[PDB]
Amino acid sequence: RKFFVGGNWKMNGDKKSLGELIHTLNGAKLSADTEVVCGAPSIYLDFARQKLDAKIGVAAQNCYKVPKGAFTGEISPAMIKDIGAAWVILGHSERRHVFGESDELIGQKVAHALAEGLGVIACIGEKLDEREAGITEKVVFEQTKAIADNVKDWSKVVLAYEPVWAIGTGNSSTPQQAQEVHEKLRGWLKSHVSDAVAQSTRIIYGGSVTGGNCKELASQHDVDGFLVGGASLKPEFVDIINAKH
Amino acid sequence: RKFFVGGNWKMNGDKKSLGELIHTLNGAKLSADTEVVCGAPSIYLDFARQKLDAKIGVAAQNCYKVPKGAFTGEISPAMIKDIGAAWVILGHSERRHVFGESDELIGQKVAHALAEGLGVIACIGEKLDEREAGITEKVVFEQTKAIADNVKDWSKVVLAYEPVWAIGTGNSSTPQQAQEVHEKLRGWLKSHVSDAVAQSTRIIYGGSVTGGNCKELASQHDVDGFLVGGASLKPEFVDIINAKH
Repeated sequence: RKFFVGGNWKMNGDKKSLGELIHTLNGAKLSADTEVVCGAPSIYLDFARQKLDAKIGVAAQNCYKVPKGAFTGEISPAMIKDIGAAWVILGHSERRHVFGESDELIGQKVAHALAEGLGVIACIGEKLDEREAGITEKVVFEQTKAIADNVKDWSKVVLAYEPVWAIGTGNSSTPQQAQEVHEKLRGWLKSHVSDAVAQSTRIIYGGSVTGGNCKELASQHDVDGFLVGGASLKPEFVDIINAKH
Repeated sequence: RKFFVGGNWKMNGDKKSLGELIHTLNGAKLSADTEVVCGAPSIYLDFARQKLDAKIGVAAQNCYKVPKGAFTGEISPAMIKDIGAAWVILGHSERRHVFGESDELIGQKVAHALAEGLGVIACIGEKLDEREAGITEKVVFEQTKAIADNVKDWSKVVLAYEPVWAIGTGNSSTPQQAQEVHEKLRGWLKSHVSDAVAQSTRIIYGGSVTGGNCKELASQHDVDGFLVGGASLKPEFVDIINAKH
């Protein structure tokens, strides 16, 4: 399983600052066997794919579930590929919990994105109240199933476990905490899809990943890399790409 | 009051087909006294502004309510300006009724967009069940109020009345239905803002505007132009821009 690091830029940047960000990435010393993907704001996807080195992938931060139609403000996979990008992040915590995106809708987006030839970083995660009541597993299993029912081919899917309480808070999951969820998620894929899919599917951690904490998380058996928010806008994104070196 | 025609491309097009659409519009004989604005998908906003002639405006189809932050999938007015565009469509029917955007959220977006220096096309409109229950006035007044509460300066605001039952359905408002509402909306601006704002604010109609029905809609005293969806993608958008001549 190849180590995978996505950078979710979220709603940040302009052409100048993202140009500097990209320029630094392009000239940085990166471990050759990290698969790197940068999720840019939709308004800069075209710019980002033109400027970023071709061996670094580009992800839309969201999309809708048909190629075209009367959905003011939405973009489709067809548009994302037209721009040269090959990934989309779906089901991100902010889409679910600020913008009310349901499991059903996310599963539809996953099915469509994959049929259109995109790769998907599919995000799941529990809220603090769910963790404390002891349902972490039931919650991420329910979310993963709603994704898995819409995945016919896992080659181009990466699951992203991000506890909601870890996103942007400075409170990352402990290495042990992430490992136990990733292990359970991989056991879920083994039981519900196949053994081949469990052993080949990347499950990446996200939630306040930094240069200072990435090494210990990445040495965990079932953590396959990271989805990185805040630190993806910083030079230390490079150290996270190189978390195993 | 200057006649105003916006075209909302919605989730349609790629670089090739929009490049063709833009080329035709650029070359078309357009009435010089029509203010024209095209609402491009976010992924193509930069491309659209490069390609469209400067006398045609470019609108984002939606935006968020702060300049930056942890809002995966969103774009800000600062990003819209960075790309050279000066408008945004807010509170569109699809945002409200497909994507659950509330009056309070649209209001905060309106305040922020205007403070950042954008123009806003603020959309309102009742649903079929609301019209059929005799409640049209109450719904559009409530919607208009939530916009007005967040507008200090109306110079760069256009109000767009688009009853939801007319959007995309082929079932336009009649000239008389539309006039009855526009007239009430203008009277609302008169009583709750000022006479000056009532006589100077464009209130445009939208909902299945076509080449064949636009002239009779535009000659109504209080219809000041159009927000055009599906016909914005066709040659007849030219005829709608020329509705007064």
